[PDB]
Amino acid sequence: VQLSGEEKAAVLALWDKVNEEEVGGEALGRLLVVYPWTQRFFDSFGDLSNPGAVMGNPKVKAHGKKVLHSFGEGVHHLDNLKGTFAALSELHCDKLHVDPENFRLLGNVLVVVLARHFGKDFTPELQASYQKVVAGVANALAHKYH
Amino acid sequence: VQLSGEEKAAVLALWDKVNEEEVGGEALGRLLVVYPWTQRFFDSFGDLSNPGAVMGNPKVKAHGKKVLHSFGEGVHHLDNLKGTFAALSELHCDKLHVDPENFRLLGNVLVVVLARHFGKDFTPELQASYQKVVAGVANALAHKYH
Amino acid sequence: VLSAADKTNVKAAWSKVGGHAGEYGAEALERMFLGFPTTKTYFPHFDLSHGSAQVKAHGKKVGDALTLAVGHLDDLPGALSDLSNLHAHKLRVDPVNFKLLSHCLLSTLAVHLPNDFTPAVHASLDKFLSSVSTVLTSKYR
Amino acid sequence: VLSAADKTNVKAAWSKVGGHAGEYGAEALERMFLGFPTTKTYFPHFDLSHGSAQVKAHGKKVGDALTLAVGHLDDLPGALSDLSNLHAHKLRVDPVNFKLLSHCLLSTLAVHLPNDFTPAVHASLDKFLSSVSTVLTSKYR
Ligand code: HEM
Ligand code: HEM
Ligand code: HEM
Ligand code: HEM
Repeated sequence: VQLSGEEKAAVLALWDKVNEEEVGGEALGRLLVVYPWTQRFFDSFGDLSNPGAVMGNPKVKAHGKKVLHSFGEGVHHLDNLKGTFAALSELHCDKLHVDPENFRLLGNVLVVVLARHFGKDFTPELQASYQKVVAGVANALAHKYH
Repeated sequence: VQLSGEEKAAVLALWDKVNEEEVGGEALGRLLVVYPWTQRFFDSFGDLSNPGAVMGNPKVKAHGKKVLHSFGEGVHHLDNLKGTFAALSELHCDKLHVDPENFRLLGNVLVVVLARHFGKDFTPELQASYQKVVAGVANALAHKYH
Repeated sequence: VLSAADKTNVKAAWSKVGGHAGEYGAEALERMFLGFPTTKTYFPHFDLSHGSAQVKAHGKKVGDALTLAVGHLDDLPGALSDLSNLHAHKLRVDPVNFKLLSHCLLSTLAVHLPNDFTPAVHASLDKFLSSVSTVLTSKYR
Repeated sequence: VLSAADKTNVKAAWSKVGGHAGEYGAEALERMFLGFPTTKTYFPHFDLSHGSAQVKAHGKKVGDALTLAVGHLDDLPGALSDLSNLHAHKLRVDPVNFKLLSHCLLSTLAVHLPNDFTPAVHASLDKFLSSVSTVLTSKYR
């Protein structure tokens, strides 16, 4: 993505403080509650019928952690996102056929969850850099569709 | 884009029959009428207050022709769309700041206009190939945003 | 819902569609499956590649539901409520797919009614299809 | 408009926003300008980089209009009609920008009300903001 050296350092410094399990579980949980059609892909997680069931579901937390770990790989490879996400793009596009709009939705939810956890330290400027990161990841995941 | 050799030939054969002025004027005109916020970028064309004014406007026809000529360049350079549209991406993104969603909208309008002009010869299969072409062009034009 | 002028245009345009609503509905689905491969996942492979009966039946139902909607433009939520329960609550159809089908429906109308598919009519049909889509995606629970 | 449960959640959540509506509106605009540079074209460069008074004023108006909307959830088109004329008919604001602002508003709420911005409340606010956006983009003519 197009990040200055100063933005990049700010992006990496925040990531050192990110608990991938806590943030990951919350980001996936919110996606499932706020955009419920996404539930179609996670039947195996069990009961997702209401917010309390979703946020407390151990399978939601475990999968969210894996999703965040993969975001972390992107954050540490900002210059080769397409290559970093090639295999995941195959899975999401060729096996699951997830519409790419949902990649953007998840990216935006992640940003809202970072805002919730970091409060005023998640400045307008730092949010801006994160928006470029999540757009970059969404585009790399959507690569096998094009 | 991802086109088979058979699809590519079908795409090029239809383009030999495309009157860039007629199709171009109609595609831009419909964009302006169906998605009226796009009118913000074409004040110099004059009166765009109603459908009759738009479709008959000589500036709409002349600019539509240029837009279609540029689509034609893409159709004849399917293997290097990013390079073919680099300079146009600069103009649309850095000078005009056109939201990329509008590139997709115009691409879809173009497909509807091809359908209107070619009727049953514009088969579901040929429309499919054209959808890959217009997506490819939209993405190449949006390149300088990423 | 729509403006009075749009309502007038939509009723008029749909009168020209007439008895072809189901055939257009089936063709719009075919266009969608080929043009937008992600939409195929909700259906058996056999129905998309080795048959046509089930696609035609979904096509007729799409056409019938649009005809119903045109007769109830003042109360779309009330005429189409049951279909949202099915598409959103039960099947979890991604909302993006209604936008794709709408585009394919407009494409299908342009193919068969080139002289009636004028810019003004195009604009009114687009708004109509967007309102129908809004209702169909209204109840994910 | 929204479901009864969403209406309840939105009124409740907005009571926690209280007198900060205008400040949140201004911050949401700032977030939007920095995160989504295409949105800056509707405003003087000076107001975005060398001042803040005009952004704060637009921010207060955004906050006031949302407060008004929360008190009229049953009739949003009637409470916000005039703003659509301005944003759509006069200024021709691209509809995508209301989605961007909505995201930035949710971000701003999460920053300031972390304990009140629960998943259920998040979902109801998202639907509310989408309904407000729909009204604001209802009249491009
Ligand atoms: C855009 C950010 C996303 C990232 C970084 C991401 C990442 C991942 C990762 C790391 C895995 C584990 C791969 C494995 O099973 O070996 C995975 C699997 C999966 N992803 Fe995503 N994903 C994203 C978005 C989405 C969304 C939007 C959906 C659909 C709503 C989705 C649906 C799935 C499903 C169904 C699996 C298989 C897990 C299972 O079988 O239970 N993903 N993804
Ligand atoms: C996605 C397909 C599009 C293509 C292939 C395309 C192509 C072109 C071309 C060939 C030009 C002439 C360049 C020049 O002035 O030297 C141009 C200019 C321009 N384009 Fe586009 N365009 C597209 C979409 C859009 C859309 C969606 C908008 C905004 C709604 C837009 C707004 C403009 C404007 C305002 C100009 C300058 C013309 C003037 O000053 O009157 N374009 N474009
Ligand atoms: C204007 C838009 C649409 C209308 C009016 C419509 C209408 C209908 C109707 C009337 C039924 C049958 C209900 C019954 O008697 O059981 C149906 C079923 C179904 N629809 Fe749609 N539909 C629309 C769009 C879509 C879209 C875009 C998709 C997915 C891409 C979709 C997927 C399905 C599926 C999977 C079924 C179940 C088929 C079966 O059980 O045989 N529909 N639809
Ligand atoms: C919830 C969404 C929004 C609300 C409620 C809102 C509300 C308002 C209000 C109340 C005014 C002032 C009317 C007056 O007294 O003259 C205004 C002006 C304006 N708005 Fe918005 N706005 C919203 C979103 C946006 C968006 C997303 C943009 C563009 C990105 C935008 C651009 C403008 C502009 C350019 C003005 C004119 C400013 C001036 O003349 O000083 N608004 N808005």
